[PDB]
Amino acid sequence: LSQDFVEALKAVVGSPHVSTASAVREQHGHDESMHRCQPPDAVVWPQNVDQVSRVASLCYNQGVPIIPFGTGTGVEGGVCAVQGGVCINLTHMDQITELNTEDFSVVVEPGVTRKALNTHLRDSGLWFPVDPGADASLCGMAATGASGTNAVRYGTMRDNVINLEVVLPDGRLLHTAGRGRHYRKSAAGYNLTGLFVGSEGTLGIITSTTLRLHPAPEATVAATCAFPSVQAAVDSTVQILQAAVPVARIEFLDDVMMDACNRHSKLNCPVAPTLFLEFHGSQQTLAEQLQRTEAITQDNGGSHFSWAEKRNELWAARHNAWYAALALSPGSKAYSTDVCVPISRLPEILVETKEEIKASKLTGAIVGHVGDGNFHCILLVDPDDAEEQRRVKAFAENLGRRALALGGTCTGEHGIGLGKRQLLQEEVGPVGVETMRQLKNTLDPRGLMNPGKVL
Ligand SMILES: Cc1cc2nc3c(=O)[nH]c(=O)nc-3n(C[C@H](O)[C@H](O)[C@H](O)COP(=O)(O)OP(=O)(O)OC[C@H]3O[C@@H](n4cnc5c(N)ncnc54)[C@H](O)[C@@H]3O)c2cc1C
Ligand SMILES: [Mn+2]
Repeated sequence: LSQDFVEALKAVVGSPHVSTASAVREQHGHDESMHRCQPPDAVVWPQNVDQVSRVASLCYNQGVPIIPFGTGTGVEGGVCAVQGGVCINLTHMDQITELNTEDFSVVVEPGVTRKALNTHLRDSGLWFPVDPGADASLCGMAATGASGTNAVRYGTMRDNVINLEVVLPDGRLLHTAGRGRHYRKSAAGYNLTGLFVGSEGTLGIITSTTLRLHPAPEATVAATCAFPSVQAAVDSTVQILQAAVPVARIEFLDDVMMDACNRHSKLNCPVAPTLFLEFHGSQQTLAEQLQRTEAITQDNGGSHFSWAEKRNELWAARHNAWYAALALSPGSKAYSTDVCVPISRLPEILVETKEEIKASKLTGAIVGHVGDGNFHCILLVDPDDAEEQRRVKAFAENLGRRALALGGTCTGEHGIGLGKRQLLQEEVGPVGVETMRQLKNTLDPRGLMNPGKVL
């Protein structure tokens, strides 16, 4: 990366906001995944959208790759600079604007995390529900198409993103649904917002997201329920969904995951396949939901439900399951699967995944959003054991292909990044791949928008 180019970057954002130091680049060369990569050639912190546009235009016209960087909590290598280039850390743009409580909407810049937003919203009676376990950038969550434990009731990022401000690869500024617009539905033209949700930084740089807010629940009840088997817990889940109980959260942990969370969070749940449950409503609706849900879990051998402060500990332990799993083997890294299947096929593939983890030498914990037909196998890898990393990636791809055989998808929320590009080709086929690539090419003709990811 030439000195003239670095000085041009500094002329846009200011000398303090450009770094070519090795340690700073290495800190921005990875996410929470096991993926490695060479670091970016520079890290740049634009201070406003005009600067984002000018940095993008400078890189694009000079043939320098651009890697958008939020909070670096992704798990598929999205920020790994496989082709070098400029890592654009967007988190100094950290303002909440256009809070429209009467319309249930708000606009956030990339430095705003969900934590920050919901702190800003207490006493409003509103909240933002999509809850990845990590303290992630909300714009990064829009970029990855994130979901979380609340999605079964309150939707994913795709359901809750109403508008996006995007700096396109050559610097142009796009408001996907129109500048300042927010509304419940539209048929006006082609929906551009949905194209950029889940684009992972390969189609442009999200510099603000317009989010749907939700009313806080009247009352909340959380519980855990222990089961004799994985089959029993997942059958209960499928039957709760088929009975149309509007559960707020329904999270599965196998016995391995439960034990790991116990050890990492000082929970003391019985070590067993377990559902973490949460219910929202009035006292009347809560009592109705509880007895219909307890009736189903009892059918499948579930324990009597183990009912402010304790639920916060419950869901904090769940949100930290990724780290609880890593703590089972200190020094290891992790790779998560993320298949999502038609719900009636979820018992088969979870039970099969449990059996396959047992029959293998790998350490795996099972957790996730089974209300969506989605789950994670968190597989531990020794960073220096090349045999084990080979066997983990083979395990992940076999699981992904089993989900595709069942009519499902290889990723419910994490994205493709570096890890699932072959699975994506199988999932959507040659015409799906070419169509996605044609969309990538019209927005990023020179292929400099986070190269090597997704496609
Ligand atoms: C403990 C833990 C729990 C997690 N739980 C969940 C979960 O329940 N659900 C879930 O969906 N994910 C989960 N994640 C994954 C991760 O938090 C999400 O994928 C999150 O959306 C990533 O946001 P980020 O800003 O940290 O991403 P980064 O790692 O910074 O970037 C991710 C990708 O998006 C791109 N990108 C980032 N910001 C922008 C932007 N502003 N514009 C354009 N492209 C951008 C990057 O180029 C990259 O390709 C978890 C991660 C951890 C560590
Ligand atoms: Mn998840």
